[PDB]
Amino acid sequence: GRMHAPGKGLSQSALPYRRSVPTWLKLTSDDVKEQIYKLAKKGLTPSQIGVILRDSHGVAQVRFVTGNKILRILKSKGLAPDLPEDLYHLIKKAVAVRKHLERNRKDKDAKFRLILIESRIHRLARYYKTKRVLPPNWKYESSTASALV
Amino acid sequence: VRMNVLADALKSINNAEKRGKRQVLIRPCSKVIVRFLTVMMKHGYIGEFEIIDDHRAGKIVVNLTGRLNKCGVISPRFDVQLKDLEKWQNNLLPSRQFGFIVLTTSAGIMDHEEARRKHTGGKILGFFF
Amino acid sequence: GKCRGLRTARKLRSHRRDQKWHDKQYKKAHLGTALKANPFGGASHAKGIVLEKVGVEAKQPNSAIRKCVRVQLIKNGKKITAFVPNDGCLNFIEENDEVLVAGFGRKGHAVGDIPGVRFKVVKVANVSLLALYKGKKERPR
RNA sequence: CACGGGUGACGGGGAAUCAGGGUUCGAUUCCGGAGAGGGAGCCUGAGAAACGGCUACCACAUCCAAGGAAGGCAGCAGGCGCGCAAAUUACCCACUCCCGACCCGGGGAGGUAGUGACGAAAAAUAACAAUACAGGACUCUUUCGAGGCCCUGUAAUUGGAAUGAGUCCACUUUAAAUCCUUUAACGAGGAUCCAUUGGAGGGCAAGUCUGGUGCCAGCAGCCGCGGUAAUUCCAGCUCCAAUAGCGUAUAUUAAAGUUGCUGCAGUUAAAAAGCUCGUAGUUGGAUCUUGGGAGCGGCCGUCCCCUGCUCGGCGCCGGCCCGAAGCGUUUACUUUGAAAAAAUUAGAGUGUUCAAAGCAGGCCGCCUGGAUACCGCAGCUAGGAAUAAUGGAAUAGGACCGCGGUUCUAUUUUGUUGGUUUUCGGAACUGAGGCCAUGAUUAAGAGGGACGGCCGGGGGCAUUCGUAUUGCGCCGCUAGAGGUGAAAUUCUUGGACCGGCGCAAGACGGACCAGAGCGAAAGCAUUUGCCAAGAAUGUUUUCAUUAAUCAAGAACGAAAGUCGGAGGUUCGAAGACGAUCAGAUACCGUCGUAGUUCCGACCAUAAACGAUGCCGACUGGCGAUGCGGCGGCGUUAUUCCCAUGACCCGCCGGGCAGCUUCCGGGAAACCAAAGUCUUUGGGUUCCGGGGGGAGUAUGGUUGCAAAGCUGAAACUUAAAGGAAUUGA
RNA sequence: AAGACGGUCGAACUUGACUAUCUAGAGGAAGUAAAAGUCGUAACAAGGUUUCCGUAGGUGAACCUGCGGAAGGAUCAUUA
RNA sequence: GACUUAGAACUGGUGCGGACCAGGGGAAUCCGACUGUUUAAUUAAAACAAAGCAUCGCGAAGGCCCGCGGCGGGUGUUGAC
RNA sequence: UGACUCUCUUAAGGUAGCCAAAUGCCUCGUCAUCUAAUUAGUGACGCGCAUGAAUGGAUGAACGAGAUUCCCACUGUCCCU
RNA sequence: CACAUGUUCC
Repeated sequence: GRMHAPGKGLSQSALPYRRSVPTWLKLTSDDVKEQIYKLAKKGLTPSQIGVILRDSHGVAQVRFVTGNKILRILKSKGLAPDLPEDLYHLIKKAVAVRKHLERNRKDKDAKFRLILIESRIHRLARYYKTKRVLPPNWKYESSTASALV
Repeated sequence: VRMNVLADALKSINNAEKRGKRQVLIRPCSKVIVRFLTVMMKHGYIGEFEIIDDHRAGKIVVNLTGRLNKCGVISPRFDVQLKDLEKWQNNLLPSRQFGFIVLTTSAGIMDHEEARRKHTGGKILGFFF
Repeated sequence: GKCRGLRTARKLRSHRRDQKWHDKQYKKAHLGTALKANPFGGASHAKGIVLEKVGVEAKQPNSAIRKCVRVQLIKNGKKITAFVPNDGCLNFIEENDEVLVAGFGRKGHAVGDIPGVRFKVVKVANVSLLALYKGKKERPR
């Protein structure tokens, strides 16, 4: 049940019951963290560290091996980005639609599509206001959002 | 979305009772529902239930007997005084011989007879007979 | 009701307040226009002055001539085609005589065979028309 | 829901009416506010902006000698007006109290009467016996009929027995009276001492009685009757409903589950905005303490504990037991207690002879009563910790245990007199510590985001192709060619039509094309390229409640229409012409403006339909189909097979659908939702109250205009309408 | 004491504006209710041009036409 | 080192933009949009012009018109905006 | 009155609009208003001698030393000098 | 190719 689509699909991850570390994994908590610190140093959003670690490094979940999750580890060392990843990719998507709308202003379908992200951006903006991860006077401004990638 | 949890559990087992299923599964497990199921079992309205406690909101399999007519839910949870508790069961229960209105009190969750014994009111939860 | 929230009392009360105005009985009793158009103005009975006697033709299949009187009020000045109640009573009524006029019983709706008359004569010259028919009273002349 | 407007609004206690909930009213005896015709100002007085006090203006009104003076009944009466609507210009301080210098005077407050079918309570208009009869339970009699051991009723048949209404005296009553009660005497056999009000086709009880009337008079709330046999009109008989009451009008309540919180309806009867986003508003996943022990009764039922840290006595040998005071997350909610005017409401007692009423009363001085209940909603206080909220420490200014130094300070003390510093009690600050089990629930068949391979007439830009149509050029041959039901309007030796070769223009995208795909909807179909977007699937990827519906507001929005340009092939509103017809100003045919085609702006309306709002769960199967993924014999391509393509067999998620049946529902048509509904409650918007008037007038707002949004009343009407059956 | 001066409260008067209600009005366009009126026959049977909706134009009149939609249509169906 | 603005009190026979400077106003009808121009010496206007609107001709050996004349002239130091 | 119908005629028989108008003879047309009294003015009626659509029709915000009607104020225009 | 229309009660 998407909030900006009429689709009611059911496709998501399903963790196994056991929270114990896999028997094939010999990497300790700090060795996973320095691998995480290596991926975060070269530039990578916490979604992608979890992706490639289960592909090549063979870890099941970071929360079961270490004491914390991926974003929480980066927050402890201060390697987390200035603004969260889901708002960042929404602003990046909103910039691309607005950049496309500059040339193709006849694209009424793309014009309608633009409000949906700005609707979705503001929902994430006021939620992060209450969690105090953003400044209380932060506001998504469309003209100056192109500076952020 | 799923606003109330007890309402979905009670209607799911009422649909199974109308069809007459031997046992029924409800998808959420809550403390209120477990307390709700224990109220009906001491009176023998249902067969013996069990919960499947995974690492999420668990699933409850409730064995069913044929003694259930309808188990409804009252939303929202209106507070019930001791003065009009007779008025609540007059227009909700079928008769005064049977029918049970369960409602949460500070002493716990129990039917309307036991709330009269302890002389404690509270907010209504549902009705079942 | 549709909404069943625990604090939707102002939503439920406003809906019942607004939907009451769509009821014919509530809107009639709570508007100044219905009382303005009523010649009685909420009065059960009223006195008027006879200026002429009018014969009213009848409706579909049942066809006859109904005897009516054009009654002009003293309190408002309006004119009412009031109906003479019983048989052979138009000989009792005379010109320029005060009459006690009430409704007939349908409360603002034309009654039966007579088109557009909601009013009947009760007393004439402070003498009851019912006793005039019964012969219990005689008109002062 | 501010402000403003209306109020046919003094407010409340309360009244009517209801199973439950509600609706309407409250001018009116108790409380509180305002006023004395409308304002305004003031003297005195403790207390007035007093008016049975003044001062002015306004409006009304009075006497006058014409100079002047003087008034406020929304106080009791009373008069006029107004009305549908409301009493005596009576008596008295004898009760209640009030005021004064006061036992003594005063009170149109008040009490007592008069009028008074407001209304309520009690309750007359008769009863008994005998004769004829119509008969009922019994015995005889196969019926007929009999006696009445027991009766039931009828009849201006007869007979006495008892009282009131009234006449009427004595006493009582009361300030004087009056009424009631008691008391004598009268006072009723058609007990003439005479009960009325509506109706008699249905609802709705009760004549197919009699005569007159003849769609006239009229009856009738509604359906309906009357036009010469009226069960409905007018009279008579009879009967039916209530009974000193009944009828009618108006307004309200219940019936109304036709305002629906309880508790309505929204596919077709009235209805879900064309669709989407969207702040208020409303509703919101799971998860943080259960259990044990001492006792009693026949595994079950019941009580206590899992609370911590100044002052005294069962006191006992610094410690223990007990009592008292204080602090210990906050609420909503539940229980309790106080504070909670009376009158009224329910209700205890009480023979006002009963009852409405009232608070008394009963026993040979006493015994007693004059209770009790709630006061919601609001506020205070006290037990509880389920449910519903808010919060704790994760840059630690986190919680405890000792602290070390700094600043001021209550000081008890220096025997007293005086300075100082500290042990000392308090407050604050700064640094090193020790200790925590050192502080992170979950990752929702919730949501958001990332990623992988796809997928799709989704959208925009550019490019390309294909006939066909129209027009033109050339050639050939021609007398007809178009068009129709039939003809004509039209072209045609100046060569029409037709065939061939080309050229140019502008539309459109057939067959493939499907109960198929995409899109929020409108809508989307030649090839290719570019740009951005999107659903589903897969995921042991990330965040962790970020969610659902939404007024105000905003985006898109078929066709038609409008304004600027470009272009106008075909079709084609208007218009012209020829047919048809009684007429065509239509249907048919030949032309043809606007338009239909492209770009930039308006317009925001559709049978914008699934006539079916959106989110979440459950409730039978069956075969298909689209996408993605998974598994598997096998046939077939690259060929050189693994893997990828095309098939075949299944499984998974939703995507459009279909078939089927007694799930279930609905008035039915029919519906896997239109079910999980009188066994009525998952959440949240919009919207309807018989049919017209009418989407009209007016007002507001938008638009260049057309028109778009909001949106009545007067008045009229007893049906309109939906589904289904049978005839025609 | 009368009285005068200044200030304050301030009834009320004149003038002007705004607004509420009622209301005349030449002329004009509506609705409702009769008619045994006149003209035609739009719709209900394929109603003799299938019906209906949105938008424009025209016509004595119901109506007609154009464009785009819906079946509430007389088709749930038609084939390699 | 300034000029300006605001406020208060007092006061003159209510007089104070005291001379000078200095818009009468409102409601309608017809016409022309308007600014402008016009009969020097009777007509300042509704007349003319004006932007806007709609036609016609012309792709240069051409449209238009001038010149008695010529490979003469202008529009044209122009080309369908 | 008359939608309607019959009929003669032309290339069409004036459509949308407007009017006693700067356009109407009859005419001082009729009605309402403005007045005590109006051949003036305004608003309607249209059988229009002889209105009417770029020989442009209707409209008319702003403006005009353009042409008329009425009202307040103002005054020797006048009473009456 | 045209087939326009026929007041009321059971």
